[PDB]
Amino acid sequence: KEWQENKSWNAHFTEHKSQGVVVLWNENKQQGFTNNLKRANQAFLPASTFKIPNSLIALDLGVVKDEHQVFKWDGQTRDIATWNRDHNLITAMKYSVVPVYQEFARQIGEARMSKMLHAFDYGNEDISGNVDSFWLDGGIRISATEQISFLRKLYHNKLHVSERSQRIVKQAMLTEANGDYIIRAKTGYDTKIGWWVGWVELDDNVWFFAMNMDMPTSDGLGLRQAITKEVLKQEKIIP
Amino acid sequence: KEWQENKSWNAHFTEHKSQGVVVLWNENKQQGFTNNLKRANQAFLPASTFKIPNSLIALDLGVVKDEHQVFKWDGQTRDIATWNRDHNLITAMKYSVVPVYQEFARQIGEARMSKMLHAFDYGNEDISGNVDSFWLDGGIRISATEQISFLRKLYHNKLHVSERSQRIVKQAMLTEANGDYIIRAKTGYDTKIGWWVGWVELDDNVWFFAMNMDMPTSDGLGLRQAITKEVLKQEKIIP
Ligand SMILES: *C(=O)N1C[C@H](NOS(=O)(=O)O)CC[C@H]1C(=O)NOCCN
Ligand SMILES: *C(=O)N1C[C@H](NOS(=O)(=O)O)CC[C@H]1C(=O)NOCCN
Ligand SMILES: [Cl-]
Ligand SMILES: [Cl-]
Ligand SMILES: [Cl-]
Repeated sequence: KEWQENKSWNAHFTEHKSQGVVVLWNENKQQGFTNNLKRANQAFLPASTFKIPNSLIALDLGVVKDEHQVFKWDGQTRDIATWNRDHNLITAMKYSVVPVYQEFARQIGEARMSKMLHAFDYGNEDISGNVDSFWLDGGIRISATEQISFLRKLYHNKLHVSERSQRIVKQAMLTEANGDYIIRAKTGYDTKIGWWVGWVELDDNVWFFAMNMDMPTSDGLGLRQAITKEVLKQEKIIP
Repeated sequence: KEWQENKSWNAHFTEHKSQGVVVLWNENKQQGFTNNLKRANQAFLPASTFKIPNSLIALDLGVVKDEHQVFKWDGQTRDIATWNRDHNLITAMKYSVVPVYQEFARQIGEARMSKMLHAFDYGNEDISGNVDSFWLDGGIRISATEQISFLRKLYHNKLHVSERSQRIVKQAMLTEANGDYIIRAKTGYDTKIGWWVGWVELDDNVWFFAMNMDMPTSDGLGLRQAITKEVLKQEKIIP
């Protein structure tokens, strides 16, 4: 009753010839829902979804002074045009500019990064690999339910960082807002798995979500949000 | 070249046999634009846009502890259905719930309300009339350009309240968010005059805006955003 399985959601993966898990948390009702209880606990590389805790650490250690501080383009031309320009934290999260956050990581350092993830209870708290790439190709792993447990602490300012830090990152996670709802979320792609994790704010409740799916090619990345919104629409969380 | 008149925007008021003013401020270029220099500097009752400074003062004085504190419906049935329910700061601003804010004002009190509005350099800084209604039927007045100045201070956290108070109110002002822009803004109506004030966040710039227009009946209230958005589209600030 605290966790329920709804296999009817699998049709949202089936219709797109894909496979994955959607995990929802109803905060008011303290209830979880997923299409696959097993895969909901499978831990994967966080990839770009690691920008949430990475932002928190860089803000709270003073590696990032605020959301307007500019991090200049390094002049290296990269495959994603939006990366080859100056960014602040907000645009850095919106375009998921990895090189910005790799520099963040180097400045944090191994010891403090590892110490902070333990304080966050984040995933398997393993940073083996390059200090500036372990969340792309090192030891760190996190499941969808783990993502939800981390996002809920952030929502309630219960992470061991300043309230200011936590508010700035939730500001930067802002994806969508209209008269019906607000989504604060972050996507990720590790070359094999696609992530979308965040929450949907409503007038009188909040719905946490975390999804991942098999992503053999970059062409289907749009599906991360499509399949999630189909689920939220089936559950009358969004119109 | 600080302020410039663009009378073409009058076509957007003319198109709806209406009259009023749009004022824009290009933050990067420190340059302002309006269709009506005279009306840009004319002072009106702020009405519900006063929820912005009221929220700031309520938070900073501790009348409001955070954005989730609930203010229960007093049971008085009022003409706007969304008012007859419990609200927190986010929903009270979203639904422009005056009784919530009149209670704020009553708890703030005349002496502190006056001192804070003076600290904010807000309008004519005159709170003559009922402490819980002076912004609707009292002696307080503010111009569109004065609105811009106030909002620019809030954006830059330069008001004489805490950084946290300013951040919470900008969160409460969140009106729209998509991949192209964010609008944080507040509407208002005093039964003769309609207001829309706020700003449009872009990747690399912010456009402040304050508009008002003659509002003989409530039926044209959506023109506040419609006419503003026509201007922003014309200036290519939004698609
Ligand atoms: C993080 O997951 N990133 C950065 C960027 N984010 O795109 S998103 O999936 O829309 O958030 C692109 C994908 C990924 C990478 O850094 N890419 O390197 C390996 C994954 N393709
Ligand atoms: C403030 O301007 N208000 C409160 C409420 N907000 O609607 S909005 O204009 O869409 O922000 C209704 C309109 C207005 C009134 O209070 N209306 O009566 C005027 C005297 N209170
Ligand atoms: Cl990253
Ligand atoms: Cl926000
Ligand atoms: Cl009000």
